[PDB]
Amino acid sequence: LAVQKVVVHPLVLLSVVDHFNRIGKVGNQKRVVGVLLGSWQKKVLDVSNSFAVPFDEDDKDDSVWFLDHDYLENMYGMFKKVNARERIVGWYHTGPKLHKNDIAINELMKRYCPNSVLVIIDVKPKDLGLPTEAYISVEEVHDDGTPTSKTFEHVTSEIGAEEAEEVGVEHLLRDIKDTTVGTLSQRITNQVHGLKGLNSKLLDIRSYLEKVATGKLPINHQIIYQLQDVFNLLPDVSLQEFVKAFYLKTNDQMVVVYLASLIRSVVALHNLINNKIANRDAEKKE
Amino acid sequence: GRIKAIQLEYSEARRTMTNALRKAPQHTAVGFKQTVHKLLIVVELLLGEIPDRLQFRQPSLKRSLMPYFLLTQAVRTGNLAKFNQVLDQFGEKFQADGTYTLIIRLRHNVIKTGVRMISLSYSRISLADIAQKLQLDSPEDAEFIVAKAIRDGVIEASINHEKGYVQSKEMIDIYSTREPQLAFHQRISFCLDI
Amino acid sequence: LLKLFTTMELMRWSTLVEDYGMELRKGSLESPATDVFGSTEEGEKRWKDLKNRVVEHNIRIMAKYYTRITMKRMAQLLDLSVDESEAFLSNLVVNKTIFAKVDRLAGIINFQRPKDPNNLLNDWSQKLNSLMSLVNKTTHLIAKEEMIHN
Amino acid sequence: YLMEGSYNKVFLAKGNIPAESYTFFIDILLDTIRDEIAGCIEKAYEKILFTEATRILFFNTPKKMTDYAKKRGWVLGPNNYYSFASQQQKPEDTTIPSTELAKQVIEYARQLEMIV
Amino acid sequence: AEVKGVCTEAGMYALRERRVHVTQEDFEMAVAKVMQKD
Amino acid sequence: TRPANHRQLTFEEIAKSAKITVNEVELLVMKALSVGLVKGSIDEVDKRVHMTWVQPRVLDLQQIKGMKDRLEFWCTDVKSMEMLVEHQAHDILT
Amino acid sequence: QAAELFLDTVSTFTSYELMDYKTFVTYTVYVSMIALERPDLREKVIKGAEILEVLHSLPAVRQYLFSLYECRYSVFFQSLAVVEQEMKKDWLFAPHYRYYVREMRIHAYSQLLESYRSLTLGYMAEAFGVGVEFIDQELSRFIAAGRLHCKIDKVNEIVETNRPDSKNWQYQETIKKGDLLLNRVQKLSRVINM
Amino acid sequence: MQSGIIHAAEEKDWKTAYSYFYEAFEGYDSIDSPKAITSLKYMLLCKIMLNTPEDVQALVSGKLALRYAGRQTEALKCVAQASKNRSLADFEKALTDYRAELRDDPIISTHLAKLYDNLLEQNLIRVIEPFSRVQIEHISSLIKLSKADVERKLSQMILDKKFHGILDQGEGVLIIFDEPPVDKTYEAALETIQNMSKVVDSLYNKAKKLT
Amino acid sequence: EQKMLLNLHKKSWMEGLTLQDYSEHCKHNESVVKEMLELAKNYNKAVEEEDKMTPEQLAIKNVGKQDPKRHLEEHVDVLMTSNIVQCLAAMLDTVVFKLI
Repeated sequence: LAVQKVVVHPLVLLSVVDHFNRIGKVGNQKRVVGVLLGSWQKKVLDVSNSFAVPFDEDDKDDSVWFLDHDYLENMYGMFKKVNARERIVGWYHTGPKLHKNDIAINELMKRYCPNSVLVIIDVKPKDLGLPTEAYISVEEVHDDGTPTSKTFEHVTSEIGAEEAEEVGVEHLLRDIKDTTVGTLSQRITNQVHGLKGLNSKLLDIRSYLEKVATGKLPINHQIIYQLQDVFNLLPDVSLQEFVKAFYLKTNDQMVVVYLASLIRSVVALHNLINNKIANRDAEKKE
Repeated sequence: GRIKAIQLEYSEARRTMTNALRKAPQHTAVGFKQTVHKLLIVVELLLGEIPDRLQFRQPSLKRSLMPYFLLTQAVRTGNLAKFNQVLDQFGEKFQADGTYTLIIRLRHNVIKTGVRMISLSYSRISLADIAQKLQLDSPEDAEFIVAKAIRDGVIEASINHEKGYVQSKEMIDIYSTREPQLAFHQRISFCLDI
Repeated sequence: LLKLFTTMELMRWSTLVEDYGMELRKGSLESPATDVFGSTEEGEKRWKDLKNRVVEHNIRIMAKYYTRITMKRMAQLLDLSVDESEAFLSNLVVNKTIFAKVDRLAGIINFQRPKDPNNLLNDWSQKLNSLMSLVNKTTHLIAKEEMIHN
Repeated sequence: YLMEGSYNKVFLAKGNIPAESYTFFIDILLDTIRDEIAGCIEKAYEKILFTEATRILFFNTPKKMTDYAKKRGWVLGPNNYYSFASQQQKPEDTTIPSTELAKQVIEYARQLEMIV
Repeated sequence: AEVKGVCTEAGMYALRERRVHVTQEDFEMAVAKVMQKD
Repeated sequence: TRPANHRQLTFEEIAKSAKITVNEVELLVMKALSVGLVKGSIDEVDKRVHMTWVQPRVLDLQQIKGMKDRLEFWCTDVKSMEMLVEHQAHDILT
Repeated sequence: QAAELFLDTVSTFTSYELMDYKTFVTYTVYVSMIALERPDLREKVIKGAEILEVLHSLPAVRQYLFSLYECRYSVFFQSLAVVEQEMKKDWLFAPHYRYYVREMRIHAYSQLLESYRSLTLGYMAEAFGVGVEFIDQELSRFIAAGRLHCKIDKVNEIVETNRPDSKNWQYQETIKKGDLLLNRVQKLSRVINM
Repeated sequence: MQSGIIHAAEEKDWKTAYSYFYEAFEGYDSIDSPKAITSLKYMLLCKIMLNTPEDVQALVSGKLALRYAGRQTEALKCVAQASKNRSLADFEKALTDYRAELRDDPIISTHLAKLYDNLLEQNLIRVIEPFSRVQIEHISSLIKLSKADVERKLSQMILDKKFHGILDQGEGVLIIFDEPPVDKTYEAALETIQNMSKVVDSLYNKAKKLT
Repeated sequence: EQKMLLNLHKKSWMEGLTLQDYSEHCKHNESVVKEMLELAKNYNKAVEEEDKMTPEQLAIKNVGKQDPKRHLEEHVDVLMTSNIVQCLAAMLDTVVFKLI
């Protein structure tokens, strides 16, 4: 598509959290909507700044909703004056999930940026996933004969920071971020998080299939098509060829680990030699 | 280690005797070194492994380990006649050394190694030829001897009673198994321990 | 005819002659034939090269789909004799055009290369990477269904 | 003889016992050998003939095979051949011990990081 | 110096023939070049 | 119909189920492979066809229920190792 | 290492205080046949102009060298016996005269079996001018030692060659040579503590 | 020119022999000598004996060699084509069409026996390349030589490690093997163990002397 | 806000289970082990040199010259995490992604 990846900077996250807090203070809000500002680099978006815009929606009817687009233009001229390289690249809303009227709001957002990217920034601190979920409006041409509709296609999101933005973040995370853990421990924690993330994704599919079985939602026939590919891609680890290759590759890495451990032990012995020489020399003169 | 050796716990005996040599004095206690070396050689032969050739080269151990050096040579060839010749020659020395009982148990090990090379060298070997190579009494006795070796995992082979030969199994690619990982694991974990 | 050399399927040389041979060599009064496969010496050489391209296209098709085929089956499918088809395959193998190992005693052609352990695990790894992306993509597809039907 | 596998000499040891008191313990030991040597046959022999095992099992009466066969559960074949096809239960290299492997490699990371 | 230069030129002739060891011909060709030519 | 472990169709099964000559089985697989209906390969020497992928099809509620049951075992396996790595590497886990 | 160093100085030899040039070339040929592969032997020794000139005056050494290269195994074995006695009386080669001749016999057996899928015991015996039993004992000893990649079918007297991968041979040395390293590390830590 | 001839006669490296013929060609070419074509012949012969027949066509196409384009250049260009195609039949056809220009030249004639042997290896390798297990009689038919000659050469090729395979005398089949390359990681690991063992020896002297 | 900023550089769950390319992993295994071959050879020289060398040059002589011991540790540390993570990830993916 037109966007390969969306990079959301920590300033946007803090601005979105603050935006939800200040308006949420005066009145209980389902969500707050703002405008995302950033630059374009190849096909990866670089969302770096955002400002709040007035917004309200009636819960009963998705059709009734107001976005102060005159405020949107007025505030853009502010940010363009300070930073001309930050242009409107989409919008954001803090609702935990997508809303039915989001495709309607995007059309209002689309006239300022034709390839508008909606990034859902969850204020609630989710334990596993990233708070940002980037979407883009595309034309889903169905093969069932149903007329083409406007749907949000998910775009991979990543939280990256500018050099100066990273400097402030580490200042704010100085006490709680524990950098003493080694690289090897960090990767294993990533693997544990990968297992947790995969498990959560699989429960979401299982929950969807459970509701489909009991009739809560009908058969999509695109998820089921996708699901057959998922289970078909499940490799058979019991094949003799794969097992022999796995054993052959595992033993190849083990000897390198063995060589590295062998070098480590004697280097450790060299350090112990120097320590005892230093200790013996120090006590001899004293 | 001597206790474990008598109780047929050779694997744990070898670890302690090897450890005993390490913690022995580096320049003195020669007599202790000779006693442990003599017992470690038998335990190593009893376990089916091989004694280190270097220990027979030392000036102090050369005279003492010579009867055991000839014993190791006899066990290595897997020949009963060569093993027995050492017994009728160094029997009194082993008795005066307190190791005669463990040498007697080496007769089963001499059979074990000799069968192992027969399977390792011959794809299909007649039972009569096995008896000749192991200097057994008759091919029918070698029939049970090889049969127990197959069930014990000593050699992977099969016996054709009607034809009268033993067919050794095709050697499997050992690197495509978990054995290299297991050998490395006991070596990797020891390096990390140091 | 051009579509036939585009389709990823076997084409029989005999079928080509009885379906397009007249329209290419002699042609028709309504649509005159080009000098490409004329009756001259140059045209005859180009006709033979057309047969070479047909059997080369067939071996190319025969290498993508088959893992093991018989020399007897290849010769039948190439509209060639056993020796000619083996000679034609051998030339392609030498020129590194198509990988093929011929077990002439068993009459077996082996189109699959010796599988490296790295290749086996990389294919396994690529399956997991596509599987994980499909799982993520399925979840987003599930999310849209929840929004519309809630 | 028992440890080396000379099962034929174990039976011959009955005749040459040092004293008449020795007879009892021979009988108990001989029952163990009979089950043991049959265990050798299943893993060593892929196929043996019915009376070919008579001198192997040291059975006098051929009927004494029949009751022992069903106790051992030996499948008698049409050609008087005992088929011992049981090596298919290999060490099961078909399965990679991922859990055991993952436990070991994790322990290496512990010895590299948990030290501090 | 001329004798020393003859040896150095002798090694050059081995390099010109991509040889590792200097042969007697190389010394003779070096003598002709250093003395007669120069 | 067949599971992923037993997707090695012989030439006879394809010939019998499609009412075609065994010699015509080979051309049939080409059309399926070329068009994209199935993914796989043909082993002419062994007269077996190694299908690895099929076009996804419309599935009934019962088939979806069986699919969900497969996720139950899949989720259990992922959770089991998640606890295994967490328990074994608890000291070094960040 | 001896073959590599000798071959670099086969055209620059001036160390006459150690040996005569003919003796140097004789040793250079000897170490080359045991340490060089067949392609390296042809380029350096067989086609070496410096060695070939000297070999004109040493017919026995040239006969010994060319018999193995030209696959005259009966000739080579006769020359190998001659080299044995020369090596036994040499103060440099005396400790290794048993090792070299054993290794040379392994080279000849492997070279004959390298190009053939299977050879009968009689053909091997005829080629080397020895009996069938001698080939049987020699091949069985070397196969059991892991030096020959073949197995003997004594029932039919056929020797079937194998092709074990270099990975297995590389794995065993890492286990072997790595173990030697570990004992030094293990023993060095023992000296450190006390 | 004479320096190259003796250098080629003593079967030394042909790169130096080519260089001497190269300078001999330029000197003869500059003065417009009838002998420049003769030096042109041996310049191409050296390239063929260097197992680089592709350079022969480039040399003849050069501006200096365009003037000498004739039967002598044709004789070696076609022989280089035989080596380039690894065809022994072309070599005999080349040796017949240009027998006067090839078999009668004393310098070329003495090296034809070695060229025949060199091309036999290349043609044999080309013949058995598309095979994994092939009858010797089929190799003999394709190579147009005797079965015994093919079998003897193949065994000698196996011994020389020119190709990986074994000879089955019982069935007359050559089994070509797709060997894997040696694992340099294990090779580097083995030398690292050897090199790092010397470190322990160095640490041993440091341990005992200072304690 | 502090938890929100913790999502910076938080790697996706796909990356944790993603296995590195085995061709490049083996080449990296190959190259680094070859690097220790030279470093070990230089490491031996460093041990003898420092024995006969004055305590004023324990560090001055180390300026401008590479330390084989320091680079050997870095290569060992890099290789140990590269192979252990690849092995563990391969083992986890064996049961997590299983056909049965």
